[PDB]
Amino acid sequence: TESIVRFPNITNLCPFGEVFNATRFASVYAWNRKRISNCVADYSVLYNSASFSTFKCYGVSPTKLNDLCFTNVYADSFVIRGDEVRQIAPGQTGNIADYNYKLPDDFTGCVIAWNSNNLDSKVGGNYNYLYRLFRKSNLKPFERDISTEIYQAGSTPCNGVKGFNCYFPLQSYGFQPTYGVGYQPYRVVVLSFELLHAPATVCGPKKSTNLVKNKCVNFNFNGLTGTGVLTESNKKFLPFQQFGR
Amino acid sequence: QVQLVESGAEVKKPGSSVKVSCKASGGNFNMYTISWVRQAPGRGLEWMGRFIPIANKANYAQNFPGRVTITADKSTSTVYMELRSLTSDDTAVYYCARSGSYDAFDVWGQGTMVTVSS
Amino acid sequence: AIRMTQSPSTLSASVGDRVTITCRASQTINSWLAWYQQKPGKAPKLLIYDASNLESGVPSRFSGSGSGTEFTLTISSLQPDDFATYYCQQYESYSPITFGQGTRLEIK
Ligand SMILES: *[C@@H]1O[C@H](CO)[C@@H](O)[C@H](O)[C@H]1NC(C)=O
Repeated sequence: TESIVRFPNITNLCPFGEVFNATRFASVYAWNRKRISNCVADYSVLYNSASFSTFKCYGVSPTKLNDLCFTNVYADSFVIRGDEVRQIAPGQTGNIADYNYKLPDDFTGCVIAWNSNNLDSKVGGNYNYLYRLFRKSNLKPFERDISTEIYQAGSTPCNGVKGFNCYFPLQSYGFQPTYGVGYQPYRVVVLSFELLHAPATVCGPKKSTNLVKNKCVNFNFNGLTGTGVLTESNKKFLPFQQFGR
Repeated sequence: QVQLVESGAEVKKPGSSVKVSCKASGGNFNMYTISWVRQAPGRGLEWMGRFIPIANKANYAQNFPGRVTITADKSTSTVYMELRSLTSDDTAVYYCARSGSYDAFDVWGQGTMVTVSS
Repeated sequence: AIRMTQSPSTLSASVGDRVTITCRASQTINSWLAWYQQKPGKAPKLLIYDASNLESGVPSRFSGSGSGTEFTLTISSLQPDDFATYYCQQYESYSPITFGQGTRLEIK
């Protein structure tokens, strides 16, 4: 007969203004990861905030983000050229998806990217952004490998000296404002919601209502949708237990 | 503690050429770019060129067309900046600066005083 | 080529006062701008980078602000050791990087 969206009570605003508006985004091989928790995340505000050339959300619709509570939200941010933006997705292959940043096949979160040619491209060439180019094995999901040791591509050992069959693993991009549209830096921000809902700490605004007992209600307890009659019970719940099932 | 050491003072004649050095000691030489900054007496600083070890490229200032040719020996982590066609207005201390981490010249060399006169 | 302009070119102040230096660009260089300090006979040392941060080891009295085309360096409590020439870099175009004309700070 009525809905009762009884979310946890918290008023902190998630620092999406400190991950999407950072002056410097980390290099793709050393992508910054920020764990966001204990705050209210207004994903609609960040959705309609700029010109996001790519807002692919995998496993959850962008509009439904305000109606869910997530256990952990990670904001992996980096800078990638235009042609390699497509490689930031599950089931992708290439230098970016294997040597720099690997998204798991069970990825659950949004992938956000916008063409930032006014901040990460300089006339002489911006070489602060480096992508790994040679590695022994492809990266496991969500792994950062910032080792700059010379990769031995031949039988003869390199012994830390680059030369024949010895190359430096990291190669710069060198963005310029007159580069191609597919060769401009795209400041990617990959949100990875840890969809567990048990210690749900990041939530949408979703103004709560008063709990209604002993009547058929369309409850929305902490992101656990359904329908039933919420009756107070004498269940011996432990302090660290949220839902019984 | 990265330390940059340059060559000694040089005295040349107008119309000749000079070539200074900048020995990069410590850290990783393959990532940070070395930028050469000159300062004529009584005047502000002036930028000359950049050596980009990661891309193995060298850039020169627009005001110096072909006058500056920057090379380096990555084996010994030594950067050489060559200035051609010295004149009376090129008497300046030629610093070498390491635009590390945040593109700013955090580490500056001791600077060599290059004097061009008869 | 982006041209940088400083103001005032020559300034004088006493110990413990407040000093403001304005280095205005000609084009939008976002927030890419660094502030140096060159005591005579020494190599300039970095003070501010990205136009607002503070370089490690720099005394906290140095503070920078501004973005776009006009920037500003300010010293909360001027000290005798802080009398030198302050330059502003514009590392938004690497062809060519243009320093400021130089702001010499003198004892009043
Ligand atoms: C980043 O800053 C701009 C300008 O203040 C603002 O319009 C935008 O909403 C900010 N982005 C976020 C994610 O807060």
